[PDB]
Amino acid sequence: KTFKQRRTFEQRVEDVRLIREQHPTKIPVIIERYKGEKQLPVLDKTKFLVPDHVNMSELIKIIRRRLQLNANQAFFLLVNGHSMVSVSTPISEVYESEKDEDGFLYMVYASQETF
Amino acid sequence: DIDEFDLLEGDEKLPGDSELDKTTSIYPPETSWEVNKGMNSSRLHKLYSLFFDKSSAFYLGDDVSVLEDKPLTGAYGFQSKKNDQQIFLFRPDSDYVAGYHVDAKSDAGWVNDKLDRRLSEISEFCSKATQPATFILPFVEMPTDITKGVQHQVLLTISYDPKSKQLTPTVYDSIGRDTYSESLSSYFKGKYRTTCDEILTQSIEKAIKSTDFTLGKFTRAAYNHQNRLTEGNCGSYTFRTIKEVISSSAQGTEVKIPGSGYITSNSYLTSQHVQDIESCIKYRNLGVVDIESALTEGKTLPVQLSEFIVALEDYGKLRSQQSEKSMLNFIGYSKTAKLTAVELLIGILNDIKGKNEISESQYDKLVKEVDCLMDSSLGKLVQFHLKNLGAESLQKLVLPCVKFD
Repeated sequence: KTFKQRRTFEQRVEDVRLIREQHPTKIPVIIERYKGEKQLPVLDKTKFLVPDHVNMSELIKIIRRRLQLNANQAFFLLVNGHSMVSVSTPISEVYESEKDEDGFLYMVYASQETF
Repeated sequence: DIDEFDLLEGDEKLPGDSELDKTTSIYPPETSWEVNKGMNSSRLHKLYSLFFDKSSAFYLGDDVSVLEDKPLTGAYGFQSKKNDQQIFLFRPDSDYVAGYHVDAKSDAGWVNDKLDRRLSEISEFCSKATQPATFILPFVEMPTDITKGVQHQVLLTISYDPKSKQLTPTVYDSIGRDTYSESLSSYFKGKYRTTCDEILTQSIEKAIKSTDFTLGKFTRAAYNHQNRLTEGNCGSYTFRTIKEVISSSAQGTEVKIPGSGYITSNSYLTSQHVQDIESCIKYRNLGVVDIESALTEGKTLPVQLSEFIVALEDYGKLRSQQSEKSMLNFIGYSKTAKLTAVELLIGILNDIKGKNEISESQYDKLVKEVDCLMDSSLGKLVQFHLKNLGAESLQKLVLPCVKFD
């Protein structure tokens, strides 16, 4: 069901290997919902494209926008199994940090910080 | 873009001007309040949060535990740790009101329908009670045949002993100023009503009349005759007396009172007690559900960062709204300096709450404003929250959250 199951590693690798410079700037991101997350809506479009100078803040803002709720209920974005103590990090440095072997930067979201 | 959600809402919401007498869901910080400024049912209810705080002068947790059930509507149940005594504290209600006529020739006046409803419910609970119980209801009494009447704080207690099936009313009354008039007293040449005792006792008898119960001696226990108090203070005495009644009832001792057993009024309502009351009302932001939570589970309510923010918004609103006498050869910070510091701090705290992060120049600005944040009334507010948030200071509060460079 997750994007790694729907696209093979090879397929993913050629997705990343070029959508990369038909938006040379941009960085590819798969945002999915935590499987055991009972309290949050499932937004569907998995594959996202983001501008680089952008920090995690704004990304959290837009995902908080397509999720239709009010900024006043807990939202957290984890990157791999790992995530920010700093929301001011540009998505570029985050990308160079936590990117997957297939070239996509993976993120999962929840109303809680659980394991 | 710049502002996304710097919005102060949800738990950072400060109620608006027109929501001022209409909001029962939340008791907001009133940062200019003082004991002298009086009570209403919302402040009283707010004060109830002190009972299970182990650091409060009002802590009950040694005397009572919480009732396992909720047998009495509108009331918080408690079981004595030293007794078989169950103790019920009615949640304060603005409709608990009795009017009386000052003129003895007129009738005794009236009791609000909700108060009479409560008396009936107490009676119906007693008819089924297998255990000695105490019921504590705060209320107010007012003269209805004079103009310019004052609503006078007062407290009702009823005990029920199932063995003798006896039900004993008592009213604790902290005497306020002008709760009596020599002019009236002289004009009526002594037949004069200064209290709701007549209609209230009639009410209680009307409530128990169909049952097996005997009515005990009705007592009005009055205190602070001359310690001559504003109406305002009397509410604080009421709260103190709620405390005394609960403890005395759980220890099964006579309720002791200024003028009977207490040597002075401020040995009773103590400067520590006053600071507790004042700090609760001025500096805290508390839900009704949170208070019901505390009282029904028997636990403290820890101060939350959002309360610090909301308190700051209230101090800010008050000073920006008003126009002070602007005086001369002035030692200390100007209004403008203080409001700039408050606004800075609100922004920083809200950034910490939402983003869990603070820019280093932000921290630098804060550091520049800290002395002004620490000064006078504002200083007392900040110090309350620093203390209860477990921080030695603004710097040491904010600093784990700053991103350097």
